[PDB]
Amino acid sequence: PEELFTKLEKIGKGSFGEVFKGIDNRTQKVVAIKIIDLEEAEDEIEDIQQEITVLSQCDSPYVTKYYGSYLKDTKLWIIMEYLGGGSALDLLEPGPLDETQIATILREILKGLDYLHSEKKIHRDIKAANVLLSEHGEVKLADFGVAGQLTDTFVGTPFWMAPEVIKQSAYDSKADIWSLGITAIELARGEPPHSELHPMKVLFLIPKNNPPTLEGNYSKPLKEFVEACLNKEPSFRPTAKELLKHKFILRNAKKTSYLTELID
Amino acid sequence: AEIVKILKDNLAILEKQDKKTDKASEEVSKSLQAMKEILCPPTEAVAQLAQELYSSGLLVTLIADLQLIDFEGKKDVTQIFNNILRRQIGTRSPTVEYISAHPHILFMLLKGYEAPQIALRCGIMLRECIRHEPLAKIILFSNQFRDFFKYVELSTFDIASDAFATFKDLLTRHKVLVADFLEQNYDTIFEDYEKLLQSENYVTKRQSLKLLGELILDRHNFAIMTKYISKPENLKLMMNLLRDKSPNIQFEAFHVFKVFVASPHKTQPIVEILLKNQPKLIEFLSSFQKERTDDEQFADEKNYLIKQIRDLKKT
Repeated sequence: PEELFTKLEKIGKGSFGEVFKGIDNRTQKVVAIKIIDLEEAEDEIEDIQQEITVLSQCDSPYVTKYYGSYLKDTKLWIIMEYLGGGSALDLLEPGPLDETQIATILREILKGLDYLHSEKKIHRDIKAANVLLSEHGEVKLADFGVAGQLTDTFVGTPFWMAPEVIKQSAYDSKADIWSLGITAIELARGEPPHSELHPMKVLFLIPKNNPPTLEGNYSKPLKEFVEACLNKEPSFRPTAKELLKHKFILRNAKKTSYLTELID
Repeated sequence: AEIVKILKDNLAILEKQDKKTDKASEEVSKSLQAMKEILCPPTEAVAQLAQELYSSGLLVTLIADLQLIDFEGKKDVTQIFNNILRRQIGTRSPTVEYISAHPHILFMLLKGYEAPQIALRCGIMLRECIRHEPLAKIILFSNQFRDFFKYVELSTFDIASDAFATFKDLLTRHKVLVADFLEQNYDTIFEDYEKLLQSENYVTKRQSLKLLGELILDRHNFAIMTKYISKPENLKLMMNLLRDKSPNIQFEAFHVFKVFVASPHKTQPIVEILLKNQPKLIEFLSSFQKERTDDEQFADEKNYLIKQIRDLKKT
């Protein structure tokens, strides 16, 4: 169980277990080891298994690769793609991001969303914390959502959630477009809208109040990109392919190798 | 209809272990890619495509020779199968009727778990079939259903987890069908289930114990519930599992155990075990998982069982 892999440095202490930088003793390839203690993580096994099902069905350089799972006593070892470039949320920590960087990151999320939506899949948790970087500058999507609003909750971060998801009405790929619009504000302002409020208050606000708008010293194409995504009506929101041809993305997005400048 | 003729002949060429089949695989995948574009929107040419797949018997050979098809082609086979299966002409569902007349399709999918290269793909399609009561009835009442108890205990976690996913669905979806089935094959089906509660695998032991609790508490499974809680060796197992090294396993056992105690029509061998361990179980449940503070139901549930055991008397 532990004979096929060797755990190097502890790259992160997870919610249920711990994540380590690893190397396959067979193929010599570098991987990420996600060791989950299935104890203390009462239930949630069905949710991990459901995420494994989705990840095993995904084959794209814009969605984190899954290699397999191993069970040792009460601990579950998950072998996935190693991405030592942190997250888009970590890039916001040293300081503010320029519109070139915001457009480059958003383009890569859209490329990932285009694959998932074409494969009839919804990410359900699009945010800077779930947008990961390689080390070379590659941007990949990780940590998908679930299913059933009662099962979501009070526990939950609804800042990125679409109003139809909270309204408990039928939602499709277009819900991730709302989440993208909130992530665009998150990448521009540092934090998502209504961040100053309690999650429960934000949960009720989103379906009631008007959609958020990007305020401050930000260009018209960026403001219009946010406005397009943040529409209370999901059928009025553009597709992932449609937003790839947006005036903001085509003019401000550059090479992904330029994102290597931000590694803290 | 045009594409069907090419795919039928090319698959027979691919059936042969000859090296000349390398060119036929390109033609097979291209045929499946064309069919996917018709079904998955235009529905005029879809009507004729279905009858062509039924009459040819291609829907049988495609699962039979699924391991010889490439990754891209295999994906299309799944998309085609799952779309055709949901087709409905009036009240009738033509594919469910077809697989009812051709049951080998269902067993080929189930035998799929044995081959890791197609196990998960088969699992998805097999699960889609068992959504409909007649197709679930065929697998449930078959001798091949017993293979799940071996398929859920497989070395690869992902396949084993997918095997339990289908197994769980088969025993919880069609509640009227399952209740009648379990009543008929009780002695043989629970002899196999006991091995899952005895499993060395934590996940197999936890999920089986949880599903058992879920099954017994359902209104449809009253006859099965009464039969399970009447057997003395079953209570002994639940009482032994309450002492397991895993607090999650002993909590999952408590929900099966509570059913044995709370029943008014308890059999004499059961009453004897509960009376023989009467003060033992009083002090156990009084200190059992006191760490679970944010659970008022569990606190009330323990006190009820403590009272029920204290109120116990001889006949």
